[PDB]
Amino acid sequence: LKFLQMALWSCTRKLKAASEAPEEEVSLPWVHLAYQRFRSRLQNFSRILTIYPQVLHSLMCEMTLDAFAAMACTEMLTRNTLKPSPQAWLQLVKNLSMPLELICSDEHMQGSGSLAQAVIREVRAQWSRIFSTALFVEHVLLGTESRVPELQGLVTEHVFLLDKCLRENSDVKTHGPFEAVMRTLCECKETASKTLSRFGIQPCSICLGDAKDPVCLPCDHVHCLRCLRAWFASEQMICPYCLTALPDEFSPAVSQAHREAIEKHARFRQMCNSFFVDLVSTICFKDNAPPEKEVIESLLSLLFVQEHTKSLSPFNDVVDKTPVIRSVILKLLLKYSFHDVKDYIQEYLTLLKKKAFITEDKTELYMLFINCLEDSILEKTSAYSRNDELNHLEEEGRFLKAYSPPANEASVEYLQEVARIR
Amino acid sequence: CNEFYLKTWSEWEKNGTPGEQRNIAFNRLKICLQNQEAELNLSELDLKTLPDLPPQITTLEIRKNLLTHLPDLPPMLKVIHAQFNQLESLPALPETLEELNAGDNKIKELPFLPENLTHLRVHNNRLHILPLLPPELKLLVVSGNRLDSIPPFPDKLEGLALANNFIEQLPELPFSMNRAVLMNNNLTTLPESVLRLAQNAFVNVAGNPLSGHTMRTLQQITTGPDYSGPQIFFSMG
Amino acid sequence: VISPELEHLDKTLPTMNNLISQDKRISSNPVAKIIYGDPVTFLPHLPRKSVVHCSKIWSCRKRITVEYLQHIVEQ
Ligand SMILES: [Zn+2]
Ligand SMILES: [Zn+2]
Repeated sequence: LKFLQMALWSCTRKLKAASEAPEEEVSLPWVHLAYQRFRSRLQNFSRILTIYPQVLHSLMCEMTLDAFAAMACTEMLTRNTLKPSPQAWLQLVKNLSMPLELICSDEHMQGSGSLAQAVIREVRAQWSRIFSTALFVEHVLLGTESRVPELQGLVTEHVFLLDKCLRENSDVKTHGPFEAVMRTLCECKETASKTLSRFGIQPCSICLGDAKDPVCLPCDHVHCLRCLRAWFASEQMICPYCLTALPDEFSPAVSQAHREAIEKHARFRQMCNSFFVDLVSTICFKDNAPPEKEVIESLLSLLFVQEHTKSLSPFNDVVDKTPVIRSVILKLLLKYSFHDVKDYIQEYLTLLKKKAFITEDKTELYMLFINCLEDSILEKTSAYSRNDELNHLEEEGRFLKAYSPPANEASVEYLQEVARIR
Repeated sequence: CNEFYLKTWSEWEKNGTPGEQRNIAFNRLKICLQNQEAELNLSELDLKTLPDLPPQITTLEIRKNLLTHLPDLPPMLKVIHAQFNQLESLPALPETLEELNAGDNKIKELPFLPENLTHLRVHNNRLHILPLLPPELKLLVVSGNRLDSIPPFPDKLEGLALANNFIEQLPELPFSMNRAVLMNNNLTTLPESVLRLAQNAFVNVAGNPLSGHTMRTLQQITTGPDYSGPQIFFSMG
Repeated sequence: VISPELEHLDKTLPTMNNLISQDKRISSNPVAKIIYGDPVTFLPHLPRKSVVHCSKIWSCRKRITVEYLQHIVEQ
């Protein structure tokens, strides 16, 4: 109650200071006006303290208590990482996300002074870091617990290493933090692979995937049974990866230890991939400003193995046997204004179409773009107000008036015209 | 120096961290040193570092350990089976090296291959380019690497493996060949000479984006049974 | 009884669409040729140069809604 008094008092002082004239006396009416103007900020502060009352102890002309509460929370989360238990910390992080992200919203803090802005500048780095770590927990740690508990301790350690690689600069929309997170996730995967099998885990030297129905040998290299059946043709049962001297009487079978190991590493890779996808979507592709050039270039370089396509992933160990195309990064980039991202999208289209994954009759690929572009517009348009809806309809009329027409191919501006016209 | 060699091994032993069956290693090393056995073993003992081991050995298994680096290799250590160490690169290969296996290591560049290297196995390293090959290289296994180019092949390239690499074009495989494996490379086109080989060479090119016309060419040539060439394969499933 | 039928609509609906579109009652109508087939066969004015001047890029599309999501979840 004292802190809410201090907040509404500072709001009232600020509001009265703009009374068109000196503020000789602060009467009661202004208290209602301040409440009406700063209602959301105060309610959010109350919610914060309800979620994490301890913040009070951390606290002990301008409205700043909400930002100080947010800073206290991010500190009593960076220090209380995974306490009392990973689920309770994750759940606290999650609950606070909404009010903290509100406080880190520029519209929510319209008119904020220089102190509030300076606080929020750092609160945003802290929150982005805390959220990256929370997603790493939620996906890799918790899942590791049930599916692959042998690794739960190692992932716990890497949780804190993630917090530290984001500590200084936690804006993963930049290059350094994004590359650092990727380095961390690759080191975690490699170490987990070494844990699940101290001979490691390597893919079938025949199919270059992980050895479905694993068949180990006196040299411990792993292959698939079906691959060894096809391999067993004649005079060439001796492994390729090793050229071992084969006692011709050898006849293989399934070694359980490796199938369980591979299952564990596949669950691990799936969780790390889900973490990277969720980080990109929630953190990297969040702002009302598009990420830098180097981050997007790196993402597009990852989607293609040097070509073969794969799901959005930092690991060069999963691949779509057939050249599958998926809409993820297109849907993310289109969140922003097409005018900024068009060159990224055309580079993506040309890089797919560079005889890399598609050959001809690409009418279905273009429909993917056409639908993604249409989604962006629908996504934006459903946000518009009714007066904004009428203005938009006028702008579309003016575009239809302005539109007038190379062949044998399309471009992302042309496909965007097609989407808009549709 | 035998006293100093086992002494240094006991000294590294005092560094014995969890998992390291250094006791078993130390007995094996000392017996070999005093009996001057031509062979040593260190397999599966989860070692992370190697002191200098007896010189007069001509064979060694250090597989399934966790080393990240090797000391000088004895001049006589002809035969190494070092599969699954964590070596980030290979120190000096001695004069008489006749066989090496370096599977699942972390090497990225090899030292020079001696003249007597009748066999090499360096699978699953992270190499990008290979040193020169000797004329007597009866075997090269370089699969698992990231090689974008491949140096010439010697007189007697009997055995070859190249899977998981990035080789795009292959030097001429002479009649010395009897067992070729060349899958999942960057192969643009590979010569017809692979046909001239004997009637018993296994030749696989699966997983490659080879010239569709080159495959159709090789079918046209082989289905013209006039050739007494080897057994050639292109994919399985 | 019904669920088995709805499960297979992806297959069963193209069959009925074809049988209707190919009927003499309809196949001589241009609107049907526009809805079901490719009008390029019977419209000469239609450009054919740019991949964007195809028939599918100018085809219908699944309107995303809450109810469609609900159905998909149920499935
Ligand atoms: Zn396989
Ligand atoms: Zn082997």
